[PDB]
Amino acid sequence: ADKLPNIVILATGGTIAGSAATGTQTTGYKAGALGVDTLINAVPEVKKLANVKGEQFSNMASENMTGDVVLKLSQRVNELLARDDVDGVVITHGTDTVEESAYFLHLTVKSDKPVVFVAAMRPATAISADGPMNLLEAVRVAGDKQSRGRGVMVVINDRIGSARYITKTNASTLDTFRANEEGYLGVIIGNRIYYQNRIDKLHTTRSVFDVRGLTSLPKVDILYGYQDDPEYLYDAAIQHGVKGIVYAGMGAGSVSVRGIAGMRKALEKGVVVMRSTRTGNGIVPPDEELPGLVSDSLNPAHARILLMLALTRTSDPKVIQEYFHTY
Amino acid sequence: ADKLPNIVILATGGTIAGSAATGTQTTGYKAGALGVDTLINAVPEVKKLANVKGEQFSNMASENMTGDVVLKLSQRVNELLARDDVDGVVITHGTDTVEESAYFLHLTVKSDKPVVFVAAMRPATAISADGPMNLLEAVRVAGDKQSRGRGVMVVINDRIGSARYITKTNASTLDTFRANEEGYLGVIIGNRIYYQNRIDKLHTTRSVFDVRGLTSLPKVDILYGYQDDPEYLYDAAIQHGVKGIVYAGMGAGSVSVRGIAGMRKALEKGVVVMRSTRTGNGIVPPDEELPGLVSDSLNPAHARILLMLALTRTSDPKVIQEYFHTY
Amino acid sequence: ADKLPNIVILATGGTIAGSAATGTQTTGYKAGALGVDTLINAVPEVKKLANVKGEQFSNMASENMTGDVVLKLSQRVNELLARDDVDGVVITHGTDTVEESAYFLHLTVKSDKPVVFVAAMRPATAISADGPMNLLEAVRVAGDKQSRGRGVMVVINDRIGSARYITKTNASTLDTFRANEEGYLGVIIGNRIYYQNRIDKLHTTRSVFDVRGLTSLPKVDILYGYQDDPEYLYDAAIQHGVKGIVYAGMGAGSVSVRGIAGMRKALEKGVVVMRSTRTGNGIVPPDEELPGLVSDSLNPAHARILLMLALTRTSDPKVIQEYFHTY
Amino acid sequence: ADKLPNIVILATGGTIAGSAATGTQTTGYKAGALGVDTLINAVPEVKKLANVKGEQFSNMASENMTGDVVLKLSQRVNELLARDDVDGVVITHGTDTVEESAYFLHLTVKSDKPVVFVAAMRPATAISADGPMNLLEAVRVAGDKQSRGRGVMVVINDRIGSARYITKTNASTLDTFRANEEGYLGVIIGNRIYYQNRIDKLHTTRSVFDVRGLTSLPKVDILYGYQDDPEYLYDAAIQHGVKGIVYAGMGAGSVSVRGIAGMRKALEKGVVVMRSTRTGNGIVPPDEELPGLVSDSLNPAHARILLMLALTRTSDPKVIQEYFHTY
Repeated sequence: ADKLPNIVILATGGTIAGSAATGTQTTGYKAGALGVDTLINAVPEVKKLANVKGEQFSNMASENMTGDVVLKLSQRVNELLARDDVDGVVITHGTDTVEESAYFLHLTVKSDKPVVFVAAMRPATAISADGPMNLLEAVRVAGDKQSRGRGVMVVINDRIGSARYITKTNASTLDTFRANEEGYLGVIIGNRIYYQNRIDKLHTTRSVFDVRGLTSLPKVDILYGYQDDPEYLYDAAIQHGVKGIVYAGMGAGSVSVRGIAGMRKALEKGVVVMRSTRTGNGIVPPDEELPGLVSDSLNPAHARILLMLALTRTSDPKVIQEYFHTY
Repeated sequence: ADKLPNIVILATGGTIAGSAATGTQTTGYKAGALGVDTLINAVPEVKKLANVKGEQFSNMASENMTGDVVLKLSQRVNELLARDDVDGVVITHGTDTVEESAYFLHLTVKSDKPVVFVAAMRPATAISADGPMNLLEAVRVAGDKQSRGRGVMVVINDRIGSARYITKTNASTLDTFRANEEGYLGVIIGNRIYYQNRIDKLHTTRSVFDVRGLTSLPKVDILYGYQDDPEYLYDAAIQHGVKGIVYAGMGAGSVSVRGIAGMRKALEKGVVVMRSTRTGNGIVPPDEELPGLVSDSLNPAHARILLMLALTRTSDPKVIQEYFHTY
Repeated sequence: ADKLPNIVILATGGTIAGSAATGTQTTGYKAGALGVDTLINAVPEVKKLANVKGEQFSNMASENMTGDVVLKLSQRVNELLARDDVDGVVITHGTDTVEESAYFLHLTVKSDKPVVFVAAMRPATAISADGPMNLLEAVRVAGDKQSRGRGVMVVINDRIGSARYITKTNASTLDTFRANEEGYLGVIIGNRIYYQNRIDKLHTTRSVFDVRGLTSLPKVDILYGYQDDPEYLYDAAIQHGVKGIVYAGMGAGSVSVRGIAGMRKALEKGVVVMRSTRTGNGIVPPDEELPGLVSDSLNPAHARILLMLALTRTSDPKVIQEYFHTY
Repeated sequence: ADKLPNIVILATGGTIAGSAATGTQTTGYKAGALGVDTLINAVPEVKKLANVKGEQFSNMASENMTGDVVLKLSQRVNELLARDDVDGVVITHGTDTVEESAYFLHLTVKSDKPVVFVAAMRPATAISADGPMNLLEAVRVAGDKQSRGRGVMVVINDRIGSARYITKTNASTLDTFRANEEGYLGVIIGNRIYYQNRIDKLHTTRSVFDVRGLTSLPKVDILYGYQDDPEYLYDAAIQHGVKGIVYAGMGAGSVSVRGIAGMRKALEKGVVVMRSTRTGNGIVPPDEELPGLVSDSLNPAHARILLMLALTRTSDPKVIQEYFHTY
């Protein structure tokens, strides 16, 4: 029959559910202070777009989001997407680490039904808050049949970005989420969805990563690259038992003599080293003369997520590298 | 003017002086392989723009550029610019940490005479190498009377950027140097300079940072911010006598519970904590509820440079914070 | 008491004063539907930033804004700013042609006091409308002492842009106003203004353009450049008495054999030809082999404004060309 | 044979074949001054990538490229791709109108073999000429198996862009070709191709536009939108037999009272009016209150191309509108 699609709104917190003393206060707010019900009733317009059910998964600032919690989130979403009574899901999340949580599910959700992450740069109590409209757009995207099989998406500021390329580029602006080199999957203007691209990477239903029946993930830390970068930080990470290290290198994953010494100690202890870049965009090309693997176009935050997942399936450097060139 | 300006080209290495086997080889090249006079000979046209004098300062990949060497570089430039027969200086440098070295001199050179950093993204032996034209443009800028009193500049890909805003945004493209929110100071088109902006920040002749006689600088490290970031990294830093820590935080310098724990410790040990952002662009706003100071619009790399210089003359947070809003 | 500045809000119309049936409507609304006092009572917080006075100059969609009206707007603003009891002016305007009106005042307002144009991409009745925050920020900018002598500004989406460089780059998004190559003058984050640049161009008090006493402006049209562009469009413009033709050319003001024949007819008939570009950004360089003058980095819309004003003072091509390189 | 792919390089002219008096001459050169054999011999490295055959289709500046010539270019490419011995085609073209010629073929080439347009912003005789590397990259893309079925591509400055989205955004820089909202299809770094997106639009083999046997195309002109735009330009176009009019309007295709009057006249004369935008990016949404059709995300230059082709199929408004949402 012809009816509204069933959409589940899984809330986890963030500024979209945050609040402040006044409406002119755009900073210094308490993220995750509003229930999913509060948000839904704020935009009753969504009712006209679909049959929505709110579910409070958690209510925290995204900076406190952890791998174990994200792992649980992926499992719950897989549970929901399995039901014939669920057409898609919308996940309210904080903007700070949404690219990390979104990319994790992008790789582990075994369904082509739309999984849409939504966020807000201004608190719900702010003048001209962006949450209401973003939420409304997220629902329209999750309920549209065109949205299936496109991988996990992030909806905000009228844009639809792929979890694989989208990233928070600005610390405090509404238009912070961009994919400089890759663009948006589509845009929402005048309540109409305009799809532009389909990412040419593996994801969701065609991903080899399955975290169902998984308690925890391999430990992976991120080290920065800069003039005078200390060798002792590598020592600290190795000692606390990291399984992998993502290096946010200078330029195209360039390493100083101190970083090179630190990386070899790591390779010696069976620790996998992934060279990425601190620049923000671009491809870190292969270089047989430098230690470790290369992150392709994945930024540090994204690389870590994929490295953690890769280690749950293999230790083979050659296999992990290809993962980074295809996911 | 009838008189050709006197320009000193100070070479330090980089890909602009990089060499590879084939012309099609753009990666895995040997940085700092060619001498300064060899670059000048490769572009004889520069001799028509000014009376150039090449001086080899060093010849290494910029990833290995260290604070003590940058310190000496700044003292050498101050030295030359004091001479009445030197109108401008052009410094060939690697692209990887040029934004760090450039910003340092931007704060320590006590002259209004042009100081121009030039670099290249493709080795000198590559097909369509960008170095030749970048060098020619840099000399033109350094020899132009209009270029005085604009602060330290970085010339590349026909663009003129301020050392305070410019950054390498892409790991491998020729158009990698950009200032998304601040734009360029000017552009060079058709052998003509078009100046567009003047930065509204303190620098050079108006800076309080005097580095005469110094041989070393305060130790400052950078820690990344992400999901599951470890507290032990802060312990390690503190244990190795750092004077300040620059945090490349999630979003607007947001800190996780673990990060906050580590920061409290650092603060107790008298370590200065500067909260910046990993996003790439934007303002990290003040927040009395969170620990440490804020980096204004300075990214991690630039933040570290200003913090090191600030610590050479003060440890009072109120004063350091002010520096970050004015420099 | 020693406090609040005096700001006059001149309303001309625009979507910022536009209204639709429901909040779900962001298109198909009516610009210039709400009164100025209605906009003020809508954002009472503005009254805690300054002593505001509202004035209804007009109420129309900006696509209908005309030279004669912009001329009067300029004259009215000059009278207003001459008073000792007026510290600055905020002008609400539609987004479609605000860059034209804003640049006109940029060249004709003879005062250092702040002139801030503000607009909105969404109608006042829309969910997550941007008008309120935009207006609040415009008033804060106009009332700040640091804002004097920076030229006419356009405030929207937390950004402050110069009328000389800013332009609407996207047809429907909130972050449409950008200056790709020149950046923003500053940004407003967390109720604080962060100035970054000062434009290196003549404007306001250093401008030679005086429109006081003027009642009409020279006719100037814009013709597009593209494959198979018709010569007859030039004949039509000439026949209708245009004094100047702004050419939104292909690439760097390149002309086809048909456009060249057209420009030559124009020149032979006393019409001043200005070659700009349809690309959207950059420098159209001088070319001794092509007819007409070049627009520097002025886009077609801005170039038309300057050419119109230039013609009220001279018809000397040498002088007009110099205007384009300095304003 | 040789196991190397067979690539035909079809030369049409352009700066990539441009020649200037001096090496410092990046402007004021002669587009289409060299032959196809000279280009191939200039960069013999291409012969290591594939067995190349050169063909001088023409040699002109792209500003002079006309529809009748593009028509023949399309027909010629179709017969070349029909052969067993042709794996891909590389077309050298001036940058000024490459987006127009490229989009035309994008819609009319009935093959899935790669069709790659390549150009250069600096003349062949310029210091750091970009042409050599651009060509080398174009040949690599055209010969790669991953490249088929991606639609027509434009390769330049290490980027691979789709003919439907790419556009010349800057008048004189090397990094001028961008697709702000849609990103690039892929990038070439270290002699390796990294594909990012597949466009979600109809093209090539799935296009209903066939130009076999056609010698002429319907006439379509472009009119600009700005304050005080004249109605007489519409009358002029109508009087000269245009079948279509593309309007590069203000904002989201906004029209002034004069533009509307002119548009209504054209419609009553059977002229198809297509409202696009002068802004440079974005969606022109549908609007019942305004006359004519909307261009979706196509800019004026692209819109003209699709409208001409649509008119070779039908004049029905609803069908043409659908073409604009799917191509």
